[PDB]
Amino acid sequence: HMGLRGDYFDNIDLTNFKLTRVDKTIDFFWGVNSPAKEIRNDESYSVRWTGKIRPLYSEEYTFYISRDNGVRLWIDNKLIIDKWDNLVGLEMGKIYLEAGKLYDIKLEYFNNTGNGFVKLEWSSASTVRSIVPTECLYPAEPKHYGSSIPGKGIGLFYEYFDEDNLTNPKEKGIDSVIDFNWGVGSPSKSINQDQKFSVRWTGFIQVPYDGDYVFYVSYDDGASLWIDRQLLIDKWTASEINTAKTEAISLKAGQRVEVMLLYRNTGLAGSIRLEWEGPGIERSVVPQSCLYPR
Ligand SMILES: [Ca+2]
Ligand SMILES: [Ca+2]
Ligand SMILES: [Ca+2]
Ligand SMILES: [Ca+2]
Repeated sequence: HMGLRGDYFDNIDLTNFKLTRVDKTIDFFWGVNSPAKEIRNDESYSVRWTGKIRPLYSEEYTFYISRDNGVRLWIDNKLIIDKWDNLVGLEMGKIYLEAGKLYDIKLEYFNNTGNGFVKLEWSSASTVRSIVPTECLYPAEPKHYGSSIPGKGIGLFYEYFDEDNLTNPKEKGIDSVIDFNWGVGSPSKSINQDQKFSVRWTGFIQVPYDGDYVFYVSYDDGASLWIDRQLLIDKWTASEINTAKTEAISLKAGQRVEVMLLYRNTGLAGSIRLEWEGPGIERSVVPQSCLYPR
């Protein structure tokens, strides 16, 4: 097989996996739209490509990247282009390689609003500058993503607001999990891209195992968490990047815990994650399987 394995993530930071596929070459121009139907069309996404690269010659290779936005490129486990930033780069790194030998390649990429593109070229004394071609790329095996916790959940209900104070609603729906890092983007193109917006998630968490749980909310820059109509985390005006947690709560398998999670961005970047720890559950995003909208 030819190409590299692309793992596509719904956030700017290589979190919240939505799709793996084999891409024949790294040569993408996405405009302001998503790379794939599985990735929310909100202008905040990221990709990791992994596999092997086979040069034809025993020569110093130059790798060229065109990027919007950030890229990191490792060849033979050496980071040769380290450009994980919000600029637009039209980037080089050099490395000596041996003819016919297979080398590791890893390329990480993000889009943080606006246009998204990434193109990988190479040259050497005997290699005319070109897109790195498919016949020189071999895809990695898929890495598994996703929780082992079973259950019939489908997500929480969401309401997206154009103001930072839970007003001017623009969209509603279901979010599979609460694991978001939009950078300076909004949760949907229906929400103006001004870094001042808010979200209400509602529904129920159905508990998988008898024992004690702690909920963690990591936010930029305000959040409040209601559990069974008790306000357990009151950080609405915290205007900071931080994490907060509940006390331990004894819960039973099958118990339905009513949840209301309020979130806001008031400027610059925005992110929010709902995690838990529990019996047999290391601190981790509360999974879709345990989230219900009603
Ligand atoms: Ca996104
Ligand atoms: Ca961009
Ligand atoms: Ca706004
Ligand atoms: Ca912020």
